[PDB]
Amino acid sequence: ENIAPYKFKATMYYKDVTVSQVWFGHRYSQFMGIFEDRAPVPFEEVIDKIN
Amino acid sequence: SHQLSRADITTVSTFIDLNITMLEDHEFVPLEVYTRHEIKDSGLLDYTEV
Repeated sequence: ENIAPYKFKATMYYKDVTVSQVWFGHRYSQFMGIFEDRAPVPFEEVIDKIN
Repeated sequence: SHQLSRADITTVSTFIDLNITMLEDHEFVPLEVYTRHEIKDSGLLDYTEV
């Protein structure tokens, strides 16, 4: 029995979008939030631009 | 009359032939249906690797 998974190479195209909110105090700077998101790369951008 | 070599006379066998052969030295190879590796790879994800 083939317990081994079917393995194949794939390519993940995505854009790490990090929006950081920063508060600037008098003598210091502090992160008040870091929204990290992963956006898909459109087909028109994978074919025309990346490839 | 004359002398005769033994092989010149047919010999009848008074012995019962009991043929016993030893069991061949047999070597057992390491055989595993799935190795500890194959089994670890069988997992669709490994948390460690991920």
